[PDB]
Amino acid sequence: GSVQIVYKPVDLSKVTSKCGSLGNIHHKPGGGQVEVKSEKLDFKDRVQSKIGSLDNITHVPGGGNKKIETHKLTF
Amino acid sequence: GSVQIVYKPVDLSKVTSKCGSLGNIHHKPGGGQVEVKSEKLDFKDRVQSKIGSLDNITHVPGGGNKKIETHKLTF
Amino acid sequence: GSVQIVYKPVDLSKVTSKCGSLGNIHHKPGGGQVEVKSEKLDFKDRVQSKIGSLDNITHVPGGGNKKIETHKLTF
Amino acid sequence: GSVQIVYKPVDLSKVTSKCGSLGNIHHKPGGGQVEVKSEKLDFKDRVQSKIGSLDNITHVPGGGNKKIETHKLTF
Amino acid sequence: GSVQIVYKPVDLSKVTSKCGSLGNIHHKPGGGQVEVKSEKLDFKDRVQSKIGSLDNITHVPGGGNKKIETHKLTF
Amino acid sequence: GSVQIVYKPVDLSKVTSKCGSLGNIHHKPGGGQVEVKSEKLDFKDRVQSKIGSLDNITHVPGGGNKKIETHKLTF
Amino acid sequence: GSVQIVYKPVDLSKVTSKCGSLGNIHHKPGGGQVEVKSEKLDFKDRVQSKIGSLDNITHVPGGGNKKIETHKLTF
Amino acid sequence: GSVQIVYKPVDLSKVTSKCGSLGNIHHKPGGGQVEVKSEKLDFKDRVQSKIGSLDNITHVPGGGNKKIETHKLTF
Amino acid sequence: GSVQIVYKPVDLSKVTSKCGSLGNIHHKPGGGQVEVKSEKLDFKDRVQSKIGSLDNITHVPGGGNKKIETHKLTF
Amino acid sequence: GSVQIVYKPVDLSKVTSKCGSLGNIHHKPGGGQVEVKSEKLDFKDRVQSKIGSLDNITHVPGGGNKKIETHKLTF
Amino acid sequence: GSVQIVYKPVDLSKVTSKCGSLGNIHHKPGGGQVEVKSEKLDFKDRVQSKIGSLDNITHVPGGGNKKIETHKLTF
Amino acid sequence: GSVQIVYKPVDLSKVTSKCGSLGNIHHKPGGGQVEVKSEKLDFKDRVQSKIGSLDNITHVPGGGNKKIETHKLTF
Repeated sequence: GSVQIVYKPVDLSKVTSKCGSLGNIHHKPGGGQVEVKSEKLDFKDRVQSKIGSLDNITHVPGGGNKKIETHKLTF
Repeated sequence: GSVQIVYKPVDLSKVTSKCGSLGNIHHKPGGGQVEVKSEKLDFKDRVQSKIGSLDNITHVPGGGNKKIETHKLTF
Repeated sequence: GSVQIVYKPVDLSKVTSKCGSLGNIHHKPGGGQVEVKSEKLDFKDRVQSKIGSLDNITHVPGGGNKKIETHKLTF
Repeated sequence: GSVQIVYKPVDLSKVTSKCGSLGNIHHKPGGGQVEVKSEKLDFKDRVQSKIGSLDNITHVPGGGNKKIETHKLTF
Repeated sequence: GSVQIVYKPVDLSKVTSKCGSLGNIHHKPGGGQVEVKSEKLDFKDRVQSKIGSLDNITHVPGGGNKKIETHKLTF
Repeated sequence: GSVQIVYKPVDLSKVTSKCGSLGNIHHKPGGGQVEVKSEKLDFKDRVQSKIGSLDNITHVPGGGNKKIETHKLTF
Repeated sequence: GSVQIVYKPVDLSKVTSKCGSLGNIHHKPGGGQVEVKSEKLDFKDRVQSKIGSLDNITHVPGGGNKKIETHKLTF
Repeated sequence: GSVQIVYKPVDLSKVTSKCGSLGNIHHKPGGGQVEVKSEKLDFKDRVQSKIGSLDNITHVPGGGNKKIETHKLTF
Repeated sequence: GSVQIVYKPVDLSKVTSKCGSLGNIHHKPGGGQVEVKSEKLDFKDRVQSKIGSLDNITHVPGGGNKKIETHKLTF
Repeated sequence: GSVQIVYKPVDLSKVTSKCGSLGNIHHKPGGGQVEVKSEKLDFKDRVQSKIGSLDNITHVPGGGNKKIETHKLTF
Repeated sequence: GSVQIVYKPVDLSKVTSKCGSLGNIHHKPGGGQVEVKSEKLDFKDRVQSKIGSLDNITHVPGGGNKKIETHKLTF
Repeated sequence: GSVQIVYKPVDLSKVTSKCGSLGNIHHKPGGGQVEVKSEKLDFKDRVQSKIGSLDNITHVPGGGNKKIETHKLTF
């Protein structure tokens, strides 16, 4: 028989932020030492890997708002 | 027989933040030391891995609001 | 029989941010030492890998808002 | 009248060490964080000072034997 | 009247060391962070000072034996 | 009256070392971060000062034996 | 609803002085001595300050009458 | 509704002085001595300051007869 | 909505002074000594300062009558 | 009859002082006030006079030894 | 009859001082005030006079030793 | 009869001073005020006079030693 599919997501949305001031932010890691030694590693699909990282991150987005959507239809 | 599917999510929404001031934030890890040694690792699908990480993070978004949605239809 | 598919996402959305001032941000790593030694690595598909990283990152986007969408229809 | 002083230490002495191997010694300081805050330093005689030092020492003498002697005569 | 002094120390002494091997010695400082804050420094006699040092030392003498002697006569 | 001084130290003394091999010695400082802040310095007599040093030393003498003597006679 | 404010202060007043003579006034300060010692001054807001002053004042107004008035209305 | 503000201060006032003579006024400071010692001064906002003054002053107004009035209305 | 504001200060005021004579005023400072000593003078906003002044002043205004008024309306 | 007078005083004397060091002296008079009121000052023979003085004296002689003698003969 | 006078005073005398150092001496008068009032002065023989002085003296003689003598014979 | 007078004073005397160093002497009068008021000043013989002085004196003689003598004979 006849198959009728209607997919219509409707969105009216606002992700909003107001900040009078961002500042006077201090992040103070002292340099550093790292060592990695390896024989066999076997990564086969979508593998995300961090080994021996010594990461310092400072992230001050004035907004930093995120909107994420996934729309999927399968037949 | 005939199949009729209607998918219509309707969204009217606001994610909001108001701040007079963000500031005077201090973060103080001592530098650092890391060692990793490996023989055999076997990651086969979507594996997310951190080994021996020494990560310092400072994250001060003025907003930082998140809106996340998933819409999925399957036949 | 006849198959009719209608896919029509409708979106009116705003990711917005107002900041009066971004400033006086200090991030203070002093260099460093890194060593990596390897024999066999076997990365086969979509593998993302970081080994022995010593990353200092400073990121101050005036906005930094993100809107991400994925739309998929499969038959 | 007569004063006679005779002084005579006689020393036969041996300070000895034997070691088969001085090795596989690891000194791996994990970093550190130090802060000092002051009004005045006002150092007027024979002051020895360290302020905010973060000093690492590794000392592996193959012998490291010490012999110390003092002879003093006063009249 | 007569004063006679005889001062005659006699020394036979040996400071000795035997080592089969000095090695495989690692000194690997993980960095570090130091801060010092002051108004005045006012150093007026024989002051020895270190301010804010971050000093690494590796000292592996094959012998490193020490002999110290002092002889003093005062009249 | 007569003053007679006779001063005769006699020394046969040996500071001696054997090492079969010096080697495979690693000195690997992971950097570092130092800050010093002041208004005035006022150093007036015999002052020894180090400010903000970041000093790495490696010292591997094949002998490194020391013998020190002082002889003083005062009238 | 309707709001009516009527503010009507009425002032009929006299500040009066009669003097047969203002005079034969002697101010003869006998000199003086003042000493002040300090490390730092750190003035951050609205200070009215006098430090170590030795100030002589003679003030002889013939009338010197003072009238001070304030009228304030807020809505 | 209708807002009506009427502000009508009425002032008839006299500050009056009668003096038969202003005079024969002597101000004769016997000198003086002042000393001030400091290291740093850090004035950041609206400071009115006098340091180490030896200020003499004579003020003989014939009237000297001040009237001060504000009138403020705010909406 | 409908507003009215009416402001009508009516002032008939007089500062009056009668003096038979202004005179025979002597200001005779016997000198003086001032010393002021400092390292740094950081003045950052609206600062009024006097340092080490030896200031003599004389005033003999014939009237010196003062009338000060301020009229302020804000909406 | 015949008169014989012999006047022969003999003086052998020493006025001595030994000082290692003279110093660190402050004389800081706090000002002062004097008034003296008189009619007639008839001074007729050998008068030494001070009237209404305000005198300050500082006297630090390295020796300051005084020897005074008087020898008088009358017939 | 015959008059014989012998007047023969004999002096061998020493006024002595030894000083290692004179110094660091301070005199700081705080001004002062003096008034003197008289009708008549009538000084008739050998008068020494001071009237109304305000005198400051600093006197630091490296010796300042004094030897004073009078030798008088009258007939 | 015959008059024989012999006046023969014999003097061998020394005023001595030894100083290793003269220095660092400070004299700083803060002014002062003097007034003197008189009608008639009749001074008739050997008068020494000071009226209304305001004198500052600094005297640092390297020796400043004084030897004073008076020798008088009358018949």
